[PDB]
Amino acid sequence: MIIGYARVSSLDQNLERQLENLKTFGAEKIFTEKNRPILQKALNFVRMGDRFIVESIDRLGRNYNEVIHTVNYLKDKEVQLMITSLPMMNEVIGNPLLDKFMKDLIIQILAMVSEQERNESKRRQAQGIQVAKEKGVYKGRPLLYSPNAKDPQKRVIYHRVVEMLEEGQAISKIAKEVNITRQTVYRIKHDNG
Amino acid sequence: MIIGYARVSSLDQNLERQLENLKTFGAEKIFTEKNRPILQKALNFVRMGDRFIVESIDRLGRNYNEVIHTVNYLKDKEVQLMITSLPMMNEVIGNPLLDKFMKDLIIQILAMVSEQERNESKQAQGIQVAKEKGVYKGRPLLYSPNAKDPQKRVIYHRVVEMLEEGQAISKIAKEVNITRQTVYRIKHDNG
Amino acid sequence: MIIGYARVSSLDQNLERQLENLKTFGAEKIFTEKNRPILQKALNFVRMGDRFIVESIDRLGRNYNEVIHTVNYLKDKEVQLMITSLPMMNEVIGNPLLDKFMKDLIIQILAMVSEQERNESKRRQAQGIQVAKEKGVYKGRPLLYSPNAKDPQKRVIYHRVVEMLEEGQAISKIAKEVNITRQTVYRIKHDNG
Amino acid sequence: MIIGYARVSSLDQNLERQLENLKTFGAEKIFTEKNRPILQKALNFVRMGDRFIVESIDRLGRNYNEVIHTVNYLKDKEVQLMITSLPMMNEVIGNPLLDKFMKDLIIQILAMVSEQERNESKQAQGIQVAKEKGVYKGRPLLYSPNAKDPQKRVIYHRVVEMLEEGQAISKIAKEVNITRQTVYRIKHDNG
DNA sequence: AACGTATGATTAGGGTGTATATTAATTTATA
DNA sequence: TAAATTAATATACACCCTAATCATACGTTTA
DNA sequence: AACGTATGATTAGGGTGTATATTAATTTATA
DNA sequence: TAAATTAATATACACCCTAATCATACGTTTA
Repeated sequence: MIIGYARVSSLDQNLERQLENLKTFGAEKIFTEKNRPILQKALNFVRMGDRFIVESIDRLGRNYNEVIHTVNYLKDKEVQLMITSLPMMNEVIGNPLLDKFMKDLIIQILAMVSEQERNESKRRQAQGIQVAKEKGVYKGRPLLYSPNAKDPQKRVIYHRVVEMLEEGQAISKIAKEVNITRQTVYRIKHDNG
Repeated sequence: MIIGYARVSSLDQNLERQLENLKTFGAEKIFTEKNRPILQKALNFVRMGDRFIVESIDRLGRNYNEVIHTVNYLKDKEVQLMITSLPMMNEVIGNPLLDKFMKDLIIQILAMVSEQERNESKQAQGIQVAKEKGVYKGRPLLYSPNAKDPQKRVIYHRVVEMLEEGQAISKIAKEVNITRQTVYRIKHDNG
Repeated sequence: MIIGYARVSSLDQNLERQLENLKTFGAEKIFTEKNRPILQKALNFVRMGDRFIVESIDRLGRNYNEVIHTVNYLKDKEVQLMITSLPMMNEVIGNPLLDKFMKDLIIQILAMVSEQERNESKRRQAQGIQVAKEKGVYKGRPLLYSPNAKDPQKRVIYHRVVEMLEEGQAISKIAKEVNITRQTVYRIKHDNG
Repeated sequence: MIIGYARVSSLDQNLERQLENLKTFGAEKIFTEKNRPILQKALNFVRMGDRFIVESIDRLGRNYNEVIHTVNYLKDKEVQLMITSLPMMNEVIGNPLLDKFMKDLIIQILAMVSEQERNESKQAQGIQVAKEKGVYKGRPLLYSPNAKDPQKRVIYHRVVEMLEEGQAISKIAKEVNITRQTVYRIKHDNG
């Protein structure tokens, strides 16, 4: 049993035409939406063997995700899905594959879209990083002990290290006195000049 | 003639694999994107009878509306479109009648999604017919040439200069005591 | 009528002795504190002509400020105040004029004390400033436009001024362009080197 | 012999006025404080029979207990004490019986006030018989020699050094990323 | 018009104290 | 553990110092 | 013992995006 | 005034980059 479903788009307020359209494709019974509850009602009405007709994909849901649900539904209840606006929906519909086909493809595409958004986050991040990484921004860790250094205290330490170098102290002593690695002290040394 | 087209996603930098996968589907000749000009080149290369292969919808355009253009292009030049991840496309392929259909469908689905994502984040284009055709509403730019306080003006410029100089956002912000979000704003706006 | 008032100090818990002591000076009726409400009671009891006896100043209040109140009270109701611990206290109040006296002096002193704490604030402050002012710390206003300068933006401005100087632009133009005084620009000039 | 003693209060820097104000009461010889050593000097100068003049109680000591000492001293050496802002004292100094009395009284009043102000703010002296005669309670000094983290030790010292060098508190704080109160703590503790 | 140079006011960057509610680190009582 | 106890920190309130700047003005020299 | 010099791990100072509740500044509707 | 509307700011959440440092070890040279 052929079933239609219409719902006036706020940009396309005409109804009647839409209706006629539907019948023009066989719509025997037609639900009309005044949350879209009617829709659900219609979907519950149809069953294996019937054909559900609508003018355009978007009439199957307020957002893509929902469309998926809708289509899925029909797919399981094994109801033919027919969409008016599609050129040649007519000659093709008679193809043994087209149904299963159209249904799946729609789902796919759509899903391939959601998991594009669920990553819009990182994507733009990774996108930005890369751009930067190209500009030569990421430069590892900056000196932890040296003037300018973030933490003012380390600045103090840095200086004392130096002072202790001019004072001619011994590396080992410097290290222990400032709780630093020898290597590090050396770095401060061959760095000072 | 089977033709592939690859372009490394910033999140998926591997290339080689992508390549092989293309060949795995028949790609004889393969164009690689290093604006996406290569793409346009590949599209011009193909012609009635060939098959254009790609890994995923998005490789056909930076934004959906471009994809539409792409797909539409192929549809008219009558080139088979094949997407590595919507494998079933394989079937219908080879029956000139159904091929159109797919494209046609692919289009509608996308064209639709182009709203559900376009009617959500509403806009630096309304500042060319409201501020360039009258007087703009809301607070005025604090940092930009013209700006009331001359010093801000100076700052604005330095921000820019530092952008061309390719400096990092964070550094700019701190150097000018501004928010990143603001520097951003100065960025998008410059153009 | 001679009236005494006792209240055991937590450091001096003996009572009885204190009592005797009071009587030893004439206490006919004696109030004993077990907020110090009894005290207020006793104070209300006395009247012009009576003598209020206590062992020590502090028995007149929980803090100096209160003692003042107490004493002031007695002074107005014209009640003789006597304090035991004072050497020659009798020899003293055996004169009628040494009453007015003691009362006033106490008040004075005490007041001259509160008005010492009332300023303990500014005192230590002014005290500290001075020390510093001596150490040569206070150094006026530091440069507003120059590298290092507090506000990063002005730092930016400073530089641009310079740049515009090397670029050989004119003072006046610099000034207007950076919303600064000529004098100031000159300062930046006659400074750079 | 009438003797005065002046010392400019940091809140009342005028000197000269204070001086005359002393002479206005008879001050023949006047000692001026530039620890208060002059004061002690003046006190040693006076002899039974003389009168010691000062503007206000507080000029007799840095803290109350010292005043007591001062007053007591004068009381024994039998020197008249006369305080400028408690003018009514003049009415009586003549007679030595009322003189003692006043002092005696002045003492009690003060001795008293010495509690109402001593039993309120409850101490860097209990760290010489608890931490220098056992083990100290509470958190350990974070900045001080001995301190666990060696770097902290280094900082501590620099704070000190900067104190002797006579630097300003605020600067010290910022330079060592410490709180002012903390720097204070290091100050009072040093000695 | 810019430049060069003054002069009295206002000022922003720096200072001096004090005090309280929190969050550390330790030793020392319970349960 | 759960106290008890003392160090730091984070914040506020209150108000002090003083050379840079600002606002101004006024001859003189460059455009 | 220090010095001189390596080598693999961990890391702290720097980065990249995004998003929300507030507090600015303006123009533009009311009442 | 009271909206309405757009700029900045102040903060958080999420997670990426990478040369200094740390921890280590191991011959060699100074005390």
